[PDB]
Amino acid sequence: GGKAPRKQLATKA
Amino acid sequence: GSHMASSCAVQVKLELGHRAQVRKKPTVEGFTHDWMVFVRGPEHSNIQHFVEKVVFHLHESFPRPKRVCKDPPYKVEESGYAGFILPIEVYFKNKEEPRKVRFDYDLFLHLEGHPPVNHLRCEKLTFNNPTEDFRRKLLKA
Repeated sequence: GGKAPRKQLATKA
Repeated sequence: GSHMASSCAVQVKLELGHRAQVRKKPTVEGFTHDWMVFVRGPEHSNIQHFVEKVVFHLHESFPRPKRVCKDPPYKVEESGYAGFILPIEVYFKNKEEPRKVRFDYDLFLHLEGHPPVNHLRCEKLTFNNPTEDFRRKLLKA
């Protein structure tokens, strides 16, 4: 989308 | 059979919210944002009557990812740079049905120098055939 950066807990899971 | 059986159920409510501010000068760890997450009661009612302790599972990048709050307002005030799904578990003090809840809440933030973030959420807890003492706690909150 369009917001602040994101560090997901599980990469593509 | 929703309300079809002669069962007395009590319904409570918890609030998951957070405000996210940026800093014009990032902190010592070079984190740009400071967010305060919280779990509250229905209409700002103190929930410590049925709520024992609460926990916010932050990202492992955060010093002590596990924030349990036994003290006054259930809130975490931390600094970071990027948002993530933050699973919140609220503990209750009782010996009946599972005294822990799991609310998946998205901790989102704005770009450094853009409108801050203020998101509130209200979740209902429904307990079928609880003990009167527990109702008394759910009502007193």
